[PDB]
Amino acid sequence: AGKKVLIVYAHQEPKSFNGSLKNVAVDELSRQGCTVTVSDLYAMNFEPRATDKDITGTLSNPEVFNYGVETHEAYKQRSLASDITDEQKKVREADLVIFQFPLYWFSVPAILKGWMDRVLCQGFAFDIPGFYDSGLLQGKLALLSVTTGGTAEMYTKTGVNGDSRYFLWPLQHGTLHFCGFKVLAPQISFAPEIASEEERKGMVAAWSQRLQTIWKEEPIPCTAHWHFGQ
Amino acid sequence: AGKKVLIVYAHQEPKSFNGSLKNVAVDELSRQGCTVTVSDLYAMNFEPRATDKDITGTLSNPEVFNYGVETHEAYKQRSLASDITDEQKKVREADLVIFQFPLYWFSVPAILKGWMDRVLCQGFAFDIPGFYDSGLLQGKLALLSVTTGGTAEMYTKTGVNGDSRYFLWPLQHGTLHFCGFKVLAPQISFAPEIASEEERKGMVAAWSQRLQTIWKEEPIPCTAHWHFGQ
Ligand SMILES: Cc1cc2nc3c(=O)[nH]c(=O)nc-3n(C[C@H](O)[C@H](O)[C@H](O)COP(=O)(O)OP(=O)(O)OC[C@H]3O[C@@H](n4cnc5c(N)ncnc54)[C@H](O)[C@@H]3O)c2cc1C
Ligand SMILES: Cc1cc2nc3c(=O)[nH]c(=O)nc-3n(C[C@H](O)[C@H](O)[C@H](O)COP(=O)(O)OP(=O)(O)OC[C@H]3O[C@@H](n4cnc5c(N)ncnc54)[C@H](O)[C@@H]3O)c2cc1C
Ligand SMILES: COc1cccc2c1C(=O)c1c(O)c3c(c(O)c1C2=O)C[C@@](O)(C(=O)CO)C[C@@H]3O[C@H]1C[C@H](N)[C@H](O)[C@H](C)O1
Ligand SMILES: COc1cccc2c1C(=O)c1c(O)c3c(c(O)c1C2=O)C[C@@](O)(C(=O)CO)C[C@@H]3O[C@H]1C[C@H](N)[C@H](O)[C@H](C)O1
Ligand SMILES: [Zn+2]
Ligand SMILES: [Zn+2]
Repeated sequence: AGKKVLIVYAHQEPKSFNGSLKNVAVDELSRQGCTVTVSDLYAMNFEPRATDKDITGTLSNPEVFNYGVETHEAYKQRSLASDITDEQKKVREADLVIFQFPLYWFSVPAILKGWMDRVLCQGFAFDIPGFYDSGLLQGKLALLSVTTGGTAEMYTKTGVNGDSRYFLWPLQHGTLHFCGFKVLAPQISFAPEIASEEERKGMVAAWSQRLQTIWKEEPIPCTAHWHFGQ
Repeated sequence: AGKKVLIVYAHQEPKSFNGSLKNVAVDELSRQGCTVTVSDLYAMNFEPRATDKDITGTLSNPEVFNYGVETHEAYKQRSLASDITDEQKKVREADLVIFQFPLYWFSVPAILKGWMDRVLCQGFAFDIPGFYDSGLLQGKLALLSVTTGGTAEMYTKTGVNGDSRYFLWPLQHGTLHFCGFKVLAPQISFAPEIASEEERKGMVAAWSQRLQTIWKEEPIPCTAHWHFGQ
């Protein structure tokens, strides 16, 4: 069990709850002897915008810019911007990719959305054909570790926000599964801002605890039924 | 009449199918006598990252940075960065906000995600109280005009991508409904890229044609049931 983990981390403040979850991941995975890398997006001033700056070569059509076409061709030619290919190396080497982030509008913060848009390009993360179970990152695991303002009860079928799993669909299925990841069950730390000090440490320790045995876990069945029920 | 429309547009290429949909909207709504404003995020090099540059002057806590709180206060205290307040003014004035974008990872392109993250701050778009039915943008309509790479066949309950309504939930319900918008039926232009000019013109025309009677429309019931039910 010599494993490589990439944590893609998206919080502005090292002393945040997200920051603590990120750090206990690094501590506990390091302790196990795993190889660990963190992409700290805000600290890298990570570029989120999909633009023609992401290709440095001769464009396939320089008069009508098609991001998807130009990045696919640029990946094959190796003329992608280097901040993109630096992240791809990290992914390629990883056995597990953990995403650590606060929920922003039922989704990831824009800086991490940009990571997904720019890094997971055609040719690297998927092809046509070559997606979902035939996606190019098959054999890798991914895991969303999410924090929320709202409560667990708010994130139920009958609660105001609907079930937590509803908002996971575009990320777990439309992105990770599409790229061929197997998806481990999400870690959702609900409403730490509201929680007591003891409840906070508890949530942190539950994460650290889960990580002790993460390599023994099976992935979820990443299906409409899992996310939405019958 | 005197209706005000903001189009928030997220495409790199003026000649794109998205560009054409935005321009038809400008043309037809202008023709009707509406007041029309376009936020061209890519042309504006719109900042998507939520950072402490979003607050001008001195922060409520320069030691430990909490984006939500710092921007809550800054809105209340009129100290938000001008790119944000410029956008908020456009929204405040609008009766209808149309979002025009290609689908990126079952969601909006990161640059548009950044607009939602940074522009729809606490105190402007929502508060305790005032969310969902009572959110601070009540009285306004919102409409998502999405283009996809995938076919309508794939975006069904049993198709590989699941029902298009599944990916609408975080946008329509978690974001737009949450802020008080009444949400018009989405405009989904499926797989323009592989369609014939005959079918493309048809999609553009349905859009122009739909815009003729947009102000007569009923909002969808923006419910978990509308999105996931039978
Ligand atoms: C733009 C935006 C959009 C948002 N959209 C949504 C949304 O759609 N849905 C939703 O539910 N929420 C939403 N939120 C709220 C957001 O998800 C939460 O504020 C976020 O998840 C909280 O995590 P945090 O790291 O920022 O918390 P923090 O405020 O950093 O943490 C809470 C407390 O934990 C303490 N702490 C830190 N380390 C430890 C430690 N190791 N042990 C114990 N305590 C510790 C911190 O000091 C802090 O007091 C949004 C917020 C923003 C800004
Ligand atoms: C990072 C990334 C992530 C993506 N994720 C997804 C995803 O999760 N799911 C998914 O389904 N797809 C996804 N896509 C694909 C994407 O949604 C489609 O490529 C996009 O919607 C195509 O729209 P467009 O405006 O760019 O098309 P274009 O290529 O610009 O347009 C299609 C054709 O219509 C022509 N046209 C333009 N104007 C007119 C007109 N007025 N009348 C007639 N014809 C006209 C254009 O010239 C062009 O030839 C992703 C793409 C990228 C780059
Ligand atoms: C755009 O963000 C959202 C979008 C959709 C839903 C939501 C949110 C959201 O931000 C959010 C919250 O921030 C919070 C909650 C929440 O449900 C949501 C959403 O559902 C739960 C909460 O309000 C309580 O439990 C109150 O007792 C605490 C928390 O607020 C935090 C953040 C601020 N510091 C706030 O002033 C208060 C002190 O606690
Ligand atoms: C990260 O993007 C995605 C994420 C999840 C699902 C999807 C996509 C996606 O991009 C996507 C597509 O781009 C395309 C399709 C699609 O289903 C998806 C997703 O489901 C359908 C398509 O392949 C055909 O209908 C061909 O007959 C055309 C189209 O391909 C685009 C790009 C190809 N390189 C080629 O240029 C083709 C003409 O258009
Ligand atoms: Zn899946
Ligand atoms: Zn709703």
